[PDB]
Amino acid sequence: NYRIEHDTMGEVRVPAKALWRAQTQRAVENFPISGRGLERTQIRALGLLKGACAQVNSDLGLLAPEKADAIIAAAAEIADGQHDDQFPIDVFQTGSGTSSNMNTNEVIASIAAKGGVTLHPNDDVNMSQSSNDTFPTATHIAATEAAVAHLIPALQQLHDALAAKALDWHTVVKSGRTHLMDAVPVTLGQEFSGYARQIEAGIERVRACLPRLGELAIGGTAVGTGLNAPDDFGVRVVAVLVAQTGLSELRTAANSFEAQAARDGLVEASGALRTIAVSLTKIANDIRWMGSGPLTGLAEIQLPDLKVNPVLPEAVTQVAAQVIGNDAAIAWGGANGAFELNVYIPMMARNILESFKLLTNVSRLFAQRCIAGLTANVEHLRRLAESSPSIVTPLNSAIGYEEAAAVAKQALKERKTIRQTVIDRGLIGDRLSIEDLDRRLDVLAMAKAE
Amino acid sequence: YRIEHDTMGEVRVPAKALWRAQTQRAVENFPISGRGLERTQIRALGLLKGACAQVNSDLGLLAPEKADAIIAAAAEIADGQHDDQFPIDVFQTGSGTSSNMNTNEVIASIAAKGGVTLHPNDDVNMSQSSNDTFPTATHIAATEAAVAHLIPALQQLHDALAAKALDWHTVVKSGRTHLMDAVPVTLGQEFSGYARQIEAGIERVRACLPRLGELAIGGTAVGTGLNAPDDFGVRVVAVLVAQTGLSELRTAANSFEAQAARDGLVEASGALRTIAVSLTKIANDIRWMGSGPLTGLAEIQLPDLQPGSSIMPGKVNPVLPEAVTQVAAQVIGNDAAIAWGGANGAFELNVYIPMMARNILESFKLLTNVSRLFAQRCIAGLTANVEHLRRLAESSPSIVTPLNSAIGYEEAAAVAKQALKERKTIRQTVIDRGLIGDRLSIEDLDRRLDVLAMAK
Amino acid sequence: NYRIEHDTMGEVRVPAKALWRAQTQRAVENFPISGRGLERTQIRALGLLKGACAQVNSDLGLLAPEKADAIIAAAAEIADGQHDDQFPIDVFQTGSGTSSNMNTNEVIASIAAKGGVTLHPNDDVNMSQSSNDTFPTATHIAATEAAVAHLIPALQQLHDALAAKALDWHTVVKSGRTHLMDAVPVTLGQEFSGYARQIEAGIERVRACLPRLGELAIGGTAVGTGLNAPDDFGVRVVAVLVAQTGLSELRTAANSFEAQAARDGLVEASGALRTIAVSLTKIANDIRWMGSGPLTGLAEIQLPDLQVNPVLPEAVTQVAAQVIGNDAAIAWGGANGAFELNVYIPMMARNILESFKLLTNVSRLFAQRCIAGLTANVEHLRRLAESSPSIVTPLNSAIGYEEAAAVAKQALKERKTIRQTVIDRGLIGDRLSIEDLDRRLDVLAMAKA
Amino acid sequence: YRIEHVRVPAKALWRAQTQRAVENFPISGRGLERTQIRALGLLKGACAQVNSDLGLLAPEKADAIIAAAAEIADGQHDDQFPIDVFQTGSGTSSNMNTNEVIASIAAKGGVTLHPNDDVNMSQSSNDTFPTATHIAATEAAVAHLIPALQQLHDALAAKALDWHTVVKSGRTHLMDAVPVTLGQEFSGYARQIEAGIERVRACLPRLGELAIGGTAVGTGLNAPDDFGVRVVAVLVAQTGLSELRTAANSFEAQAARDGLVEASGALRTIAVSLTKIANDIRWMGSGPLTGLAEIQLPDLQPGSSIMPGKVNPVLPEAVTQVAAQVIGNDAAIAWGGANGAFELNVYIPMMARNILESFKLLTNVSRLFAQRCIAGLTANVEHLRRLAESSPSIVTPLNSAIGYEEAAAVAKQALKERKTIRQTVIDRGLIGDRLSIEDLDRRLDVLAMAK
Repeated sequence: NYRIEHDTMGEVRVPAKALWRAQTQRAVENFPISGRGLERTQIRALGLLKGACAQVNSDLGLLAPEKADAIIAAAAEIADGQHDDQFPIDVFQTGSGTSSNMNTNEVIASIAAKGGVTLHPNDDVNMSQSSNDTFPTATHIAATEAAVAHLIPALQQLHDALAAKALDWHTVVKSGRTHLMDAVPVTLGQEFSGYARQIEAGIERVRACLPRLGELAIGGTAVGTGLNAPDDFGVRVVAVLVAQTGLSELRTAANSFEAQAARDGLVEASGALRTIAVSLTKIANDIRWMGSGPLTGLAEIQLPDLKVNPVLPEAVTQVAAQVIGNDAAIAWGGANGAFELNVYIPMMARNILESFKLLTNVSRLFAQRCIAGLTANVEHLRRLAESSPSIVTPLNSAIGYEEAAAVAKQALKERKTIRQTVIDRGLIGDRLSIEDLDRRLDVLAMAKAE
Repeated sequence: YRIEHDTMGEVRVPAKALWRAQTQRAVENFPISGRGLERTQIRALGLLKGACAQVNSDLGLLAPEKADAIIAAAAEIADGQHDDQFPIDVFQTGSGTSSNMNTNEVIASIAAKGGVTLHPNDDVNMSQSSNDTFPTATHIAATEAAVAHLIPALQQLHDALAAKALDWHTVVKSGRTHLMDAVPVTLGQEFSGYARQIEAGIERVRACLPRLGELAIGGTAVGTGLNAPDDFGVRVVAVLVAQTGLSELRTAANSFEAQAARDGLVEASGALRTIAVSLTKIANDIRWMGSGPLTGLAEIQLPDLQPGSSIMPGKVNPVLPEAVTQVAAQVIGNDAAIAWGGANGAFELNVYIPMMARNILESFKLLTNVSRLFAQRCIAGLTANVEHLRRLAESSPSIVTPLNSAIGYEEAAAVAKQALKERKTIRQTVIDRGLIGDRLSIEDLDRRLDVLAMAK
Repeated sequence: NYRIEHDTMGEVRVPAKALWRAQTQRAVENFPISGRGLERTQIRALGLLKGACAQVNSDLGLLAPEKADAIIAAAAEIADGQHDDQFPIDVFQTGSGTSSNMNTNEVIASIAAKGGVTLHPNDDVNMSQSSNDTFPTATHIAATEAAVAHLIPALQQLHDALAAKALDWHTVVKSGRTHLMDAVPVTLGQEFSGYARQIEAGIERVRACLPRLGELAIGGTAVGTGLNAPDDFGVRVVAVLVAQTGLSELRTAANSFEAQAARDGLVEASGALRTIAVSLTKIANDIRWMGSGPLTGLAEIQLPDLQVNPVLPEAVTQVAAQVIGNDAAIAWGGANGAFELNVYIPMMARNILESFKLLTNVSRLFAQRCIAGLTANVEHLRRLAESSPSIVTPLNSAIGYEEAAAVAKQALKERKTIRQTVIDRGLIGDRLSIEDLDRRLDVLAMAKA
Repeated sequence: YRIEHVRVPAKALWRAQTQRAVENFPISGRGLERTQIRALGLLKGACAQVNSDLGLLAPEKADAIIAAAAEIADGQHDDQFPIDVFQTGSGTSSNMNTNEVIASIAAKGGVTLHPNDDVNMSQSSNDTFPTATHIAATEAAVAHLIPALQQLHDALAAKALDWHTVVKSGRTHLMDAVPVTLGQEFSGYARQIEAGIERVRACLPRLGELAIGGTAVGTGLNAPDDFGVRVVAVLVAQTGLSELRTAANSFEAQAARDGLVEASGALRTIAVSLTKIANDIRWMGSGPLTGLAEIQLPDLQPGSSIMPGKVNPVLPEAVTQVAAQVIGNDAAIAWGGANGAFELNVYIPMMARNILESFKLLTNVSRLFAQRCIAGLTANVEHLRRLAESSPSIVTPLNSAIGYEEAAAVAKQALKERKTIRQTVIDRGLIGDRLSIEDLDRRLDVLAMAK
């Protein structure tokens, strides 16, 4: 079953029950590429932004109250997720997001028609707007919400789990490893204090990009000049959005031309996500190597079972690879704007929103189902600390580097302890007493735990 | 929702679900992306399980009634009848063990409906490991995507560009180097260049097939083939080749390399990334040639596909070139993810397979679909502004050089300067300056300024 | 021809005139890979750091004044660039930079020997140090100096050149272009205000990474515990470095383990550089397209002649490609640390310092030799503004989008102006007077400058 | 010191146009590499030869160019190319640099040459610079990289053979797995390198395509119609590089650099394989006492300035750092490759720098890795076999004799008492009528399990 709809290019056959109209149906036929459309968070931001625009147009007396009420009601239904099946357009559509903007306009007009209100998708639902300012605004609203309300709390949860282990394992001495080779002692707590700082630095990196990620193009209309919008449209809409979302990070753009010609805020934010992926790869790799074996590996810690494969470190490192790939796609799209508009917005939006979701979800899972339940093999870790030939290092000031190197070489060759080799080489005397040797070779004291 | 009793405890599974306890545990363990295996991956897993059951039956290791049940169930999966029965996230255990168990459980639940009891591990996973099966299904899917879908889509795009190269063989225009006016070319010569880039793309995909088609099946847990028949891999591949017609599928040259690394996926992604680079150039040139109507280059007219703007009435945009360049960006990004996963294998197993499979199979799908749309909805309907193109070519200071031997460097530069000033052709400027005479006839001038001859 | 030197692995033949010793010579033979060694800025930071360590060891009474004076004098000579030919080790060496650290120790010992002072490269010149804290410290000193003293001033120069054009061309009306297609009017000044903001945002992005790029590992020694160093070594050395360089951005690391196990500060900083490269690509591309033709292109502006091919926009876009490549190498190395040490430091250092240098140098050249001298084709730009059928857009509130679309389509088909098509379609009346039509279709007023 | 033409250094063989490019592009401070300069010399000599053959260039002028160009190709004037890599995107500046240096060399021999009219006869920079880039890249692949990879392959294959029976436990997900041999693992690494050589050989049909003869836009205007085929014939005869050919399509050959992007993909895959091989080797060599200690790498230098006697896996570290650089260079190459416009891709100097560096780094590090690391590796045979014989993963073949429950009990006790599975079976008194000592040694034969 089908019905006839029309646009300025002509008549289009639209499925009888569909709430979208002619322009969405053209886009369905023009872009069957990935088979995936906008995400729930994108549809929510478009619905929120359409409702805020109707409210401001109503406040400025440009749109009749009956029409504004119809738009606001329909836009609220869309934002709440009651019509996600009415957004069938592929991500890989026209680069401005024109087709998804018209999808929102057409669906609102159809919802309002059911309520007995006639709205023109362009003249009423899109009053004072363009896709050029609306689609990147909805993208930056979704990205800012993902960063502030989801990713930062997830990272804070992971930071707190790592910090709890840094405290619990403060004196769990082990051998440090540099270049994968036996080094001087460290504590498992000190290593986890390093992982915790990497995550805290990640939170700082996300926060540092919010002044530009939260910049919205709304009000710039077609090219940034604000033509066909009231001069204070942007400031008024952003105030409505801040009041409704509670996201004080949302702001009008510093420059209305930069806000539409470029998507540099998304490139910057993806760089912060890419850095988080890089830190997470190091943390997850160290954790699966510490849990490796038991017989053929390091067997330093035991990971919670979900013979235990390190499944959450594998999920983490796979997510990090995806974030790195997504980051390359975002920068490629970001560089290729032309004149008044960057036309890679739907692709850049897919990738940045995906990177926020993956990092948010895998960070919470890693914290709760892997980090929280880790157990240390305390006796084995102490034995490893004591067996490194590099424990000879604190003797450098007493016997010199060259003699200390001869001690380590001989201890390994003769299968003797460093302490015994120092004694055997006749190094005990005025420069090093037996009591000093024993103080210097104490592995926990050698870790200099705070 | 029905309740299933496992070795650890109790677990609730949706009533209409054909998966069982192990899949439901993986659903609860990995809520990361909310996206599971794609249709092509599910099909390849179904194909592989059917071929394994066939070989276990042939070798007398599996009872014929059990083998027939697996084959019938696996054919339903390969036919795309159960794409809603694979709920596990892409971001799972790196070997793809969870998706391998999902396939075994779904097959057992399908066979149970037919009144045959199957053990997911002992029967459906007989002679197999996930470490050899999941990368095998990935390489089957990738080989099928290359041979049966991408190469024909690129061939369609090549033929559309080559048709324009022929139709516009004599459509002379000015060349552009560094974006500046250059000596004449034809639009057909430019489109012959684009057709060659796509032909080279097909050659690049064909070049990776000897290694993309290598399958790990039979190598079991670490590549040694322990707990599998010694000829399990050769027999399974022979069945797969006979059923699918994919002659590129083969047992791996080295069973350890085939599980420790996924270098064939990295190589194939390189070919897709080069195609994305070529398509970026072709699409960018096309949208620039179609720019306007009055403030751009206006060399060609693209077919109108939809209204261009919600605010600027009557505007129409190059939407298919934009979809092509956005797909290319995605392929470049997917390619970086694939290489990252490929480098980070350890010892006997590379544990980035589900992420690498997602990315390479998506790149194949996006390129296939956008190349066909680009050919059909854009290239096929392009029209050239022939008179405009020839007039610019005939007005170019770049074509004064053949006058030098008749009127001199200084007068040819004066002709070039006046033509630009009066917006006239070089030919009319020569006539206006009264240069036609004994030294230069009108016939000699038209030979010297023959722009189509200059394009060769 | 050669002399014998030794280390804990044995005797090594070293060129007779070379100031380096056994361990540098082993590294010369182990790593002939790229044929390129440390840059002048890296050798300067290593020399500065070695001198600061000797000063603090002397202040704490751990190193005799004669030996400390000899190290400080030799380290100053190295920092000033008097011995760069004595640093022959490849960039692609052991991942901690052990070989370049021993190169600095050995060269200082040889310089001091000429002055009659015997120094042991490990026991004296490397007292309280490790390559694990020294090489990333020297890298982060060089990177912070590159950002603060070179890149930010270069970007400010480019910002000021772009801003000057935004002001000079404030009312130079032209047609906006979206999707490469005719759009509504803009001014050339407005577009350049956009480019200027991209560069200002780039400066903000660099400044935002300085709290972590300026973090130094110095004092953490082998693994971050500070073993074999005084407990306040790092704080004391950083104070000396801040006093000598004037770089208040240099600080002790928040966590000594993170500072050696990872190089996330360099990954973060490279992300800022990559974003600058992305902005520069857009600016340079718009500028070469505006100068394209003349006959076959847009012919909006004239670029200054230097070799007119847009040679500086080509240099800019090539540098941006290199920064994007370098950024991928840096992130790859950054992710692959293990346990107490990330062993990709010499590769990450090469790439980040190169990205800072290329962006600094190409930004100054682009500002001075391209942007400053641009000239606008004012009459042609006005004609372009007036010819876009999208100038029908301000009539949407009077005649509606659908009728405005019919106007644009008819004006293009009949080769008529939008004004004439509105008149011809009989749209003048109560909803639109001729005086309103003329106010709405004025292209400069339409740009809302 | 300085000479005027603009001031040019006295000992410089370049002239005014090169000096202007020096002043115009102070960006990186690095110019053309030796291989690029050589390819430009080869190309200019071959062009002069063909112009002479076709009677377009006087023999005295042609002989002067050929002699000068051979000096450049022989690497006698690598200090005469001062122009930055980051120059005009066509490489016009470096093309003029070559023409001016040739004219200054010929002037010393008493022959006057016009850099443009004689040395650049029948040419454009738009066809010559990418031609010299593809010659250099083809030579780097065929004459240097493939032989270096073959050396590395042969070193890994020698270890695959020497350690054919060195049984050890496999590792999957970093966890204990069924037995393998160190020779089987090294056979996998050798295959990765052999597949790397196949990948490089697969890109040669397109890497070797040359634009020469296409002139400014690919039409061949102002060149003889057979200029390209004649120049390539001379280049192939002189160099022996049979992979060099005229391009399939003259427009694609100048509008795009897709052959460089394809070749960089092959180098990036080699970097990915080398990362896996080098990481496994440094992990197998980890220790001496807190790591895996499966193998011993040859000592190449003292490991630490502070930890005495420590020795590190420096060659694997150089290999993984080169791989990171190749990945980065590959992203820069693809970026440049996509951004051509109409008749010319203007990212050639940047793409050439990156691809030629990737070839050089991979060549040099593969030879060092083979010679200074792989060749001298030693296996800890007894340690490897003891761990394999103590693995719970080898109890599965006991199931048919003693049952799943008793085999798991054997596995649990072996781990508890740090004994082999064999000794644990004997200690639990499982040897009898059901299971003889001969049957037990057949069931627990770890080398047979590795097949």
